[PDB]
Amino acid sequence: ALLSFERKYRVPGGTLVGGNLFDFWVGPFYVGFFGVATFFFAALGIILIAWSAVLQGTWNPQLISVYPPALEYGLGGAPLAKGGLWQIITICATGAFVSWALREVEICRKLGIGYHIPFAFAFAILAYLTLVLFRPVMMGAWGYAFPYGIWTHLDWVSNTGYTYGNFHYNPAHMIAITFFFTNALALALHGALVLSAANPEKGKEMRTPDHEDTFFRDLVGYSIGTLGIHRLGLLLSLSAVFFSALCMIITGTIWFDQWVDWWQWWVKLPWWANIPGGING
Amino acid sequence: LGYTGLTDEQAQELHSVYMSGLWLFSAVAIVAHLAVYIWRPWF
Amino acid sequence: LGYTGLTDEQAQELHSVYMSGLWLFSAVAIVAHLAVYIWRPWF
Amino acid sequence: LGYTGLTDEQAQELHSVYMSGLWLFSAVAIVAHLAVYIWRPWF
Amino acid sequence: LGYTGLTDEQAQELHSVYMSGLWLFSAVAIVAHLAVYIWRPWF
Amino acid sequence: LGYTGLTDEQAQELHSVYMSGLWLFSAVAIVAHLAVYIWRPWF
Amino acid sequence: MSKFYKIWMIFDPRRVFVAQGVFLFLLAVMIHLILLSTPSYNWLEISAAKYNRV
Amino acid sequence: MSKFYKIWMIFDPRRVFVAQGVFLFLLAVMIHLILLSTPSYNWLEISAAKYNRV
Amino acid sequence: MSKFYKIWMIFDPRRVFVAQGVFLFLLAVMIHLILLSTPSYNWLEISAAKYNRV
Amino acid sequence: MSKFYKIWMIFDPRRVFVAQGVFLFLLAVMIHLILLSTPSYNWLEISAAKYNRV
Amino acid sequence: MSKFYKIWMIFDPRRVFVAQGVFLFLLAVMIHLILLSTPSYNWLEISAAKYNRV
Amino acid sequence: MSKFYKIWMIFDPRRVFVAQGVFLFLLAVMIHLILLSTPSYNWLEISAAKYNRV
Amino acid sequence: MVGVTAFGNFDLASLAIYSFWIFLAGLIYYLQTENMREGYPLENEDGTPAANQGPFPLPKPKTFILPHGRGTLTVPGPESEDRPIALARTAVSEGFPHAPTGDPMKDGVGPASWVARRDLPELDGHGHNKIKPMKAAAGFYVSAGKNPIGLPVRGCDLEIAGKVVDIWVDIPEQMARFLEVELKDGSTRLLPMQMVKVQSNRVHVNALSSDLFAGIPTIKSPTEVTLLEEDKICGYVAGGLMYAAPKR
Amino acid sequence: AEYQNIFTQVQVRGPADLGMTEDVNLANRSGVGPFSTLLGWFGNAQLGPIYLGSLGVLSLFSGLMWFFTIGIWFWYQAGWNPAVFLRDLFFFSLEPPAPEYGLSFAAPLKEGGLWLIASFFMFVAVWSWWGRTYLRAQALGMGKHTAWAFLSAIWLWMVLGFIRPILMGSWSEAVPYGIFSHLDWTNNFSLVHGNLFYNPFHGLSIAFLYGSALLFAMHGATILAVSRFGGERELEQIADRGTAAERAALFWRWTMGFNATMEGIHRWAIWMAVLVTLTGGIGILLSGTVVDNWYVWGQNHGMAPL
Ligand code: BCL
Ligand SMILES: CC[C@H]1c2cc3[nH]c4c(c3C)C(=O)[C@H](C(=O)OC)c4c3nc(cc4[nH]c(cc(n2)[C@@H]1C)c(C(C)=O)c4C)[C@@H](C)[C@@H]3CCC(=O)OC/C=C(\C)CCC[C@H](C)CCC[C@H](C)CCCC(C)C
Ligand SMILES: CC[C@H]1c2cc3[nH]c4c(c3C)C(=O)[C@H](C(=O)OC)c4c3nc(cc4[nH]c(cc(n2)[C@@H]1C)c(C(C)=O)c4C)[C@@H](C)[C@@H]3CCC(=O)OC/C=C(\C)CCC[C@H](C)CCC[C@H](C)CCCC(C)C
Ligand SMILES: COC1=C(OC)C(=O)C(C/C=C(\C)CC/C=C(\C)CC/C=C(\C)CC/C=C(/C)CC/C=C(\C)CC/C=C(\C)CC/C=C(\C)CC/C=C(\C)CC/C=C(\C)CCC=C(C)C)=C(C)C1=O
Ligand SMILES: COC(C)(C)C/C=C/C(C)=C/C=C/C(C)=C/C=C/C(C)=C/C=C/C=C(C)/C=C/C=C(\C)CC/C=C(\C)CCC=C(C)C
Ligand SMILES: COC(C)(C)C/C=C/C(C)=C/C=C/C(C)=C/C=C/C(C)=C/C=C/C=C(C)/C=C/C=C(\C)CC/C=C(\C)CCC=C(C)C
Ligand SMILES: COC(C)(C)C/C=C/C(C)=C/C=C/C(C)=C/C=C/C(C)=C/C=C/C=C(C)/C=C/C=C(\C)CC/C=C(\C)CCC=C(C)C
Ligand SMILES: COC(C)(C)C/C=C/C(C)=C/C=C/C(C)=C/C=C/C(C)=C/C=C/C=C(C)/C=C/C=C(\C)CC/C=C(\C)CCC=C(C)C
Ligand SMILES: COC(C)(C)C/C=C/C(C)=C/C=C/C(C)=C/C=C/C(C)=C/C=C\C=C(C)\C=C\C=C(/C)CC/C=C(\C)CCC=C(C)C
Ligand SMILES: CCCCCCCCCCCCO[C@@H]1O[C@H](CO)[C@@H](O[C@H]2O[C@H](CO)[C@@H](O)[C@H](O)[C@H]2O)[C@H](O)[C@H]1O
Ligand SMILES: [Fe+3]
Repeated sequence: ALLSFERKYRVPGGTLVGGNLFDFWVGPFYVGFFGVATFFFAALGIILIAWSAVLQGTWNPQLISVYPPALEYGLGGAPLAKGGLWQIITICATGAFVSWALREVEICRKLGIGYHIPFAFAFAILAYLTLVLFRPVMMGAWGYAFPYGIWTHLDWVSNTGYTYGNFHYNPAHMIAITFFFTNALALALHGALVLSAANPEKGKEMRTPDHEDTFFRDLVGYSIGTLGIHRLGLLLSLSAVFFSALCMIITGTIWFDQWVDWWQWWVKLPWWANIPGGING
Repeated sequence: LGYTGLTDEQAQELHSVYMSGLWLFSAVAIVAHLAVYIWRPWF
Repeated sequence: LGYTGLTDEQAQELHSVYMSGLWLFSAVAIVAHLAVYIWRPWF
Repeated sequence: LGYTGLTDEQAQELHSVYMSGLWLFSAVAIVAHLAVYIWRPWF
Repeated sequence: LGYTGLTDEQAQELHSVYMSGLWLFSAVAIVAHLAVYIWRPWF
Repeated sequence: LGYTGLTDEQAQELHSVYMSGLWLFSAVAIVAHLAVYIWRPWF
Repeated sequence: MSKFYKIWMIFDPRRVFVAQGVFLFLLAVMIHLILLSTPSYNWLEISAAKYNRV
Repeated sequence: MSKFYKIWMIFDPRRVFVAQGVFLFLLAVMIHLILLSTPSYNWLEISAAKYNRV
Repeated sequence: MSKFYKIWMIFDPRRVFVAQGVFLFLLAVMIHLILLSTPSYNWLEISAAKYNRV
Repeated sequence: MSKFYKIWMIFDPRRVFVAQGVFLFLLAVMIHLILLSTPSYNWLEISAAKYNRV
Repeated sequence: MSKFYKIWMIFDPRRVFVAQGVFLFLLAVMIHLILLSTPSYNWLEISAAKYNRV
Repeated sequence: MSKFYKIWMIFDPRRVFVAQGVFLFLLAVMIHLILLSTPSYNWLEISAAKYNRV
Repeated sequence: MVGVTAFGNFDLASLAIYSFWIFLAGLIYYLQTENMREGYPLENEDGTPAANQGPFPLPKPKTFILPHGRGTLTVPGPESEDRPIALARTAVSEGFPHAPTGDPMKDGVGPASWVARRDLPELDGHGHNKIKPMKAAAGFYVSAGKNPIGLPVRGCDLEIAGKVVDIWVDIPEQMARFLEVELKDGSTRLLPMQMVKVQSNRVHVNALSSDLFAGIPTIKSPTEVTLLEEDKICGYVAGGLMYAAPKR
Repeated sequence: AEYQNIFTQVQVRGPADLGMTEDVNLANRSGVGPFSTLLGWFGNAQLGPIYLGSLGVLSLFSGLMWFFTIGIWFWYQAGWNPAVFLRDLFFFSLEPPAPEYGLSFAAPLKEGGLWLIASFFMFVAVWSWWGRTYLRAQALGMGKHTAWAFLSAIWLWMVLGFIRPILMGSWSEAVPYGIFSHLDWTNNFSLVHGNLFYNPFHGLSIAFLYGSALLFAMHGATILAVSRFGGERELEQIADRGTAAERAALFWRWTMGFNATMEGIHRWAIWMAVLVTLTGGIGILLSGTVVDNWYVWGQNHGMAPL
C-alpha cells in the first residue's frame, strides 16, 4: 500500500550499492543493500540478546543484561559467556547503525533531499562509539564500556559518574546539559507556536508566520524565524551530543580526580586568591 | 443559549434520561454503602 | 456590556438556577459539617 | 443532538443487540461470582 | 472619552453592585475574625 | 506632552479622586502604624 | 431544580459525559485503593483472618 | 444581594461553570487529603482503633 | 431507563465499543492480578497447598 | 470617594474581577497556610491535643 | 504642589494604576514577611509565648 | 543650574520616570537591607535587645 | 511517607507508573491518528484503495479557515494527484520502482516531482504578496554578506548559463528566497537560494547543468509567483541532482 | 561544496515590522529595537517591539525583586567585596531555612527568611508570566498551546520548590538559589533517596529528554533537507501541501515505516517536550513522600537483582 501521493516518487535510482538487486520496498520500508545489512545485524543482535538472557538465567526483560569483558581482558577478545557476546552484539549494533545511516543516505538520494538526517544520525553513532570504542580504547579495557541491559547500563552510568566524584562539575558536561535543556525548551516552544498558529482560538482563520513572529516578539521581544528555529533545533541537539561525547572523552583520560576541584583554579586567581571573606576565603 | 445545537426541547428528555441514570447509580451506591456500614462502620 | 451575549432575562433566570444549585450545595455542606462537628469537633 | 447522525430506530436496534450482549456478559459474571463465593466467600 | 467603552450610569450601577458584594464579603470576614479572636486572640 | 491628550478637566478629576484614595490609604496606614508602635514600639 | 436541564444548553453533552466517566472511575479506583491500603478496610485480609485462610 | 444576576452580563457561563467545577473538586480533594494526613482526623484509623480492628 | 438507547445519538458506537472493550479488559486483568497478589485468593497457590504440590 | 465609580471607565471590569478573584484566593490560601504551619494556630493539632486524641 | 495632575496626561491611567497596585502588594507582603522573620515581632509566636502555647 | 529643562526636550518623560522610580526603589531597599545586615544598625534587633524581647 | 501498598507490592508509585502507561498508550494513539490527515486512505500501486489500511482508524475531519477567503480545508478527505503522473511499473508485483516514461526532469516525477498546489500567490498577514522581487519590495537591500547581482552562474558542467539580475525576498520574514537568472535568450528563471553556492566571484549551481536552466519552468507574471510555480521550479531544480548527474 | 542551509549566505533588511493586531492593545507595545547582523546570520535580525501589559509588568517587577534579592544576599556573603563577589559568585547560595524550622515563617532573615521572600517573588513572577503567555496568545486569537507547554515546566518547578517542601513538612527540602548549591542539591537528592536512577519517572523523564533531542535533530534535519522546496514555511505546507511535505513524509515512511504530517509532527514535538517535566515532577513528588529508597523499590519491582 502507498500514501495517496507516494507513487510519483517510487522511481529507481539513488542507491550507492547495487542499483536494481536491492531496489524495492517491503511494505512501506525501502530495502536496499544497507537495508539487508541492517536487518541482518539487528536480527542477529536481538537473537543474541535473547540467547544471552537464557545464558544469564532470566526472562525478565528488565533483568536481562549482556556485560562486556572484565578489565583483565584489556582490549582483547573474550569467551562468549564472559564478554564475547557483548563484543559480537557491539559489532552487530555498530553495523546496524551504520547500515541504517547509509540506507537513509540512499533514501535521501532517491527523494532528492539534503543529507541532514544521516549526518545528524552519525552524530549519535559517534557518541555511542565514544562510549563503547573511543573511551575504552583510550583507557585500554573493554570493561570500561556499558552493559546491554535496561537497568544495568544505568549502573554503569552511576558507577562511572561517581568514579570522579559528582559528575555535575565536569564543564563539558555542564555545556552539554545546558544544550539538552535548552533543546527541550526550544522543541516545546516550536511545537506550541506552530500548533497555536495552525489552530486558532475557535472557529476563526488560521494564522501566518507573521502572526507567530508577532506572538514571540510580544512575549520575549524576539523571534528567530521559521528557518532559524529549525536551524537552532538541529544545532542544539547536535551540539548537545557533541559536548556529551566531549565530556566523556576527557573524563578518565585527562582529568582523574573529583571534578569539583577543577573550579578551584578560578577561586585561586592570584589577585583575589587570598582575600579574606566569602565562601572560600 | 443553544451553543451546542440543542433546541431546548430534546434537552428535556436528555436531562430526564441522565437523571434516571444518576438516580439508579445513587440507589445502587446507597445500597452498597449501607451493606458496608452494616459490615463495619466508619463513624 | 453584554460581552456574554445574554439579555437581562436570560441572565436573571440562569442566575436563579445557579443560586438554586448553590443553595442546595451549601445546605448539604452545612449538614455534613454539622455531622462531623457533633461526631468529632475541631474546636 | 444528532451528533452521531443516527436515526432513532437504528439506535433502538443497536441498543437491543448491545443489551442482549450486556445481559449475557453479566449473567456469566454472576454465575462465576456465585461459584467462587460458594468456593471461597469474601464476606 | 475613556478606555473601556462604558458610560457613567452603567459604571454607577456596576460600582453599586460591586460595593454591595465587597461590603458583604468584608462583613463576613469581620464576623469570622471576631469569632476567631474570641476563640484564640493573637495579641 | 499630550501623549494621551486627556482634557484637562478629566485629568483634574482623575488626580483629585486618586489623591482622595491615596490620602485614605495613608491615613489607614498611619492609624495602623500608631497602633503597632503603641503595642510594641521599635524606638 | 426544575430548570437544571438547561445544563445541556450550557456544555456539550459528550464532553460532560466523558469527563464524568473518567472522573467517576478515577474516584472509584482511588477510594477502593485507599480502603485496600488500610488494614482495617482490606476486605481480602479481613476475610482471610476470619476463615484462617493464610 | 438579590440583584447579582448581572454577573452573567460580564462573565461567560461556559468559563465560570467549568473553572469553578475544577476549583471546587480540587479544593475538596485537598481538604479531604489534609484531614487524611492528620492522625487525629484519619477517620479510617479512628474507626479501626475504636472498634478493636487490629 | 427504557430510553437508554438514546445513548447512540450522542457518541459514535465504534468509539464506545472499543473504549468498553479496553476498559473491561483492563479492569478484569487488574482484578485478577489483585487476587493473584493476595495469598488468600491466589487459586494457583490454593491448589498447590491443598494438594501438597510444594 | 463618592466618585470612586468611574474607575470602571478606566479598567476593563472582567479584567478587574478575574484578577481580584485570583488575588483573593491566593491571599486566603497563603494566610491559611501560614496559620497551619505555626504550632500555635494549627487548629487540627489544637483539637487533637485539647481533646486528648493524640 | 498644585500641578501634578497633568502627569495623567503623560501616563496611561491603567498602566500606572496597575504598577502602583503591584508595587504596594509586593512591598506589603515583603514587610509582613520581614516582621514574621524577626523573633521579636512575629505576632503568632509572641502570642504563643505570652499565652503559653506550643 | 536653572536650565535643566532641556534634558526633557530629548529624553522621553515616561521612560525616564519609570526608570528613575525603579532605580530609587532598588537603591532604597538595598540600603535598608544593608542597615539590617549590620547589627549596629538593625533597628529590630536593637529594639529587641533594649526591651528584652529575647 | 505513604509507603503503604494496597496489594502485593503495588504502592502509590506503582499506581503512578501504570497510570502513565495507560496515558502513554492513549497519547500515542491520539498522536498517530492526528498524523493520518494526509495521504489516506492507502492505495494500491494502480490507484485503487488497498486491502490493508493499518490498525489505526482515520481521524474525524477538521477544518482550517485560510486567512484571506482562500477557502476551508477539511482534512482528512478525498485526495487525488490531479496531474498527469507519467510512470510505468517495472514489475507486476507490488513494491518495485516505477520507471519514468519520458524525460523525468520534464514530466515532474521522482526527485523532480511537483505538487499541484494552488496557483495563487502567497499572501502575508497584511494581505500582500509574501515574496516579491527586490525591486517590487520598497526599501529592501542586501544588508550583509555577498551581493549576488550581476554575478555569473556556473552549472554543474562548469559552463556559464546566465547572470543574476534580481533577488526575490520575503516581506514578513526578510529572507532571500529566490535568485533571478537571465540566460543567453534574455529570459528569466527563478532559482531557490538553498541550491546555489554564492561564492565571491560566481554563483555556482551543482544541481543543474548549463544546458538545463532554460528547462526551468517559467512564471506567468514577472513580479508575482504562485505556489504552483514555486513547487514546479523547486522540483525541477532538485531533480537535477539525480538526472543531470551523468553530465558531471 | 554543496550548500547545507545552516547559515544565510545573503542578508536582506527592510521596513521595521511592527507585527499584526487581532485584539492587541497597541498602547502597551514597544517600538522596534536595533538590528543584529551577527544574530541575523542565523535568523531574523530584527529586535522588538515588546508587549508590556499588566501581567507582564507584574512579572517583570516580581522577577526583578527575586533576582535582586538573591544578588543582595550574595553581596552580603561576599563581605561587600566586589573581588570576592566575582570570585565566589558560583559558590554563593541563598539557602532555605534549616529543617528544625519546618514550614514555619518564623525563621531569621539570615537563616532562610530571605529565601522565603525571594521564593515569594519568583513564585509571583513566574505565575504572572504564565498568565502573560496565555493572554498574548488570547490577543492574537491563537491557541493556548504555549501556555500549557509552559505549565508543564511550571509544575516541575512548583514540585521542586513549593509542593514537595509542603508535603515533606520543611522548607529545608527545597532547592537553594545558588549555582553549585543547586547542583549539589540535585546530587544529594539522588544520594538521599537511594539512586534516583531507579525512579521509574526519572527514567521516563530521561526517555523524553533523549526523545526531545532525537526528535528535534530529526525534525530540524528533515526541514533543512526539504528547505529547498520551501519546507521552512510549515504553516503553508499545512494549508497547501507541497512537495516538501510529501518528500519529508516519504523519507520517514520509507525509513521507519510510518510518518507524521507537517502539522502533527509539532504535536509529537510539544508532547515529547512536555512529558519531560510532567514525568519529572511526578517522580520528584513521589521521592521521599512515597519512596525513600528507589533501588530497594526497584528490587521489589523487578528492575534490579535481588
Ligand atoms: C546524581 C544526580 C542524579 C539525578 C538527579 C536528579 C534530580 C533531583 C532531578 C533530576 C531531573 C532530571 N534528570 Mg536526573 N539525575 C541523574 C542523572 C541523569 C542523567 C544521566 C545521563 O545520568 C540524565 C540525562 C538525567 C536527566 C534528567 C532530566 C530528564 C530531568 C530534568 C528535567 C528538566 O529538564 O528540568 C529543568 C527544568 C526545570 C527544573 C524547570 C525550569 C522552568 C521554570 C519555569 C524556571 C523558570 C525560569 C525563571 C523564570 C528564570 C530563569 C533564570 C534566568 C534564566 C537567569 N538525569 C543522577 C542519577 N535528576 C529532575 C526531574 O524532574 O527528574 C525526576 C530533577 O528534579
Ligand atoms: C544526535 C542527536 C540525537 C539523535 C538523532 C537521531 N537519531 C536517529 C536519527 C537522528 C537524526 C535517525 O535518522 C535515526 C532514525 O531512524 O530515527 C527514527 C535515529 C535513531 N535513533 C534511535 C534511538 C535513539 N537515539 C538516541 C539519541 C539521539 N538521536 C541523540 C540525542 C537514543 C538515546 C539517547 O538513547 C536512542 C535510543 C532509533 C529510533 C533510530 C536508529 C534505529 C537503528 O539504529 O536502526 C537499526 C537498528 C535497529 C532497528 C535495532 C538494532 C539493535 C541492535 C543490533 C541490538 C541492541 C544493541 C544495543 C547496544 C542494546 C543496548 C540496550 C541497553 C542500552 C538498554
Ligand atoms: C517542556 C519543558 C521545558 C521548558 C519549556 C518552556 N519553558 C518556557 C516556556 C516553555 C514552554 C515558556 O513559554 C516560557 C517562555 O517565555 O519561554 C521563552 C519559558 C521560560 N523558560 C525559561 C527558562 C528555563 N526553562 C528551562 C527548562 C524547560 N523549559 C524545559 C526543558 C530552564 C532550565 C533547564 O533550568 C530554564 C532556566 C524562561 C526563558 C521562560 C520563563 C521566563 C519567566 O517566567 O520570566 C519571569 C522573570 C523572572 C523571574 C526574572 C526576570 C529577570 C530579568 C533580569 C528582570 C528584569 C528585566 C529588565 C527590566 C528588562 C528591560 C528591557 C528593556 C531594556 C527593553
Ligand atoms: C515535518 O516533517 C516531518 C515528518 O513528516 C512530514 C515526519 O514524519 C517526521 C518523523 C517523525 C515522526 C513520525 C514522529 C515519531 C517519531 C519518533 C518518536 C522517533 C523515534 C521513532 C521510533 C522508535 C519508531 C521506530 C523506529 C525504528 C528504527 C523501527 C524501524 C523498523 C525496522 C527495523 C524494519 C526495517 C526493515 C528493513 C530495513 C527491510 C529489510 C528487508 C529485508 C532484509 C528483506 C525482506 C525481509 C522481510 C520480508 C522481513 C519481514 C518484513 C519487514 C522488512 C518488516 C516487518 C517485519 C519485522 C520482523 C520487523 C519528522 C521528523 C518530520 O520532521
Ligand atoms: C482524598 O479525598 C477522598 C478522595 C478520599 C474523598 C474525596 C471525595 C470527593 C471529592 C468526592 C466527590 C464526589 C462527587 C463530586 C461526585 C459526583 C457524582 C456525580 C454527579 C455522579 C453522577 C453520575 C451520573 C450518572 C451515573 C448518569 C448516568 C446516566 C446514564 C447511565 C444514562 C445515559 C443517558 C444519556 C446519555 C441520555 C441520552 C438521552 C438523549 C435524549 C440523547
Ligand atoms: C490553604 O487553605 C485551606 C485550603 C487550608 C483553607 C482555605 C480555603 C479557602 C480559601 C476556601 C475558599 C472557598 C470558596 C470561595 C468556596 C466557594 C464555593 C462556591 C462559590 C461554590 C458554588 C457552587 C455553586 C454551584 C455548585 C451551583 C450549581 C448550580 C447548578 C447545578 C444549577 C444548574 C445550572 C444551570 C442548569 C444553568 C442554567 C442555564 C440557563 C440558560 C437557565
Ligand atoms: C505575608 O503577608 C500576610 C499575608 C501575612 C499579610 C498581608 C496581607 C495583605 C497584603 C492583604 C491585602 C489585602 C487586600 C488588598 C484586600 C483587598 C480586598 C478586596 C478589594 C476585596 C474585594 C472584594 C469584592 C467583591 C467580593 C465583590 C463582589 C461583587 C459582586 C459579587 C457583584 C457581581 C457583579 C458583577 C461581577 C458585575 C455585574 C454588574 C453589572 C452592572 C453587569
Ligand atoms: C552600597 O552602596 C551604598 C548604597 C551604601 C552607597 C551608594 C550610594 C549611591 C551610588 C547612591 C546614588 C544615588 C543617586 C544617584 C541618587 C539620585 C537621586 C535622584 C536624582 C532622585 C530624584 C528623584 C526625583 C523625584 C522623586 C521626582 C518625583 C516627581 C514626582 C513624584 C512628581 C510626578 C511628576 C510629574 C507630575 C510631572 C508633571 C509634568 C508633566 C509635563 C506631566
Ligand atoms: C551585581 O549583582 C546584582 C546585585 C546587581 C544582581 C545580581 C544577582 C545575582 C548574581 C543573582 C544570582 C542568582 C542565581 C544564581 C540564582 C540561581 C537560581 C537557581 C539555580 C534556582 C534553581 C532552582 C530554584 C527553584 C526550583 C525555585 C523554586 C521556587 C518556587 C517553586 C517557588 C517557591 C515558593 C515558596 C517557597 C512559597 C512562597 C510563598 C510565600 C508566602 C513565601
Ligand atoms: C501496562 C499497561 C496495562 C497495565 C495493566 C492494567 C491494570 C493496571 C493496574 C495493574 C496493577 C497490578 O499489576 C500487578 O501488580 C502486582 C503487585 O504485586 C505485581 O506483583 C507481582 O510482581 C512483583 C514484582 O516482581 C512481586 O514482588 C509480587 O510478589 C507479585 O505479586 C504484578 O507483577 C503486576 O502485574
Ligand atoms: Fe517545524
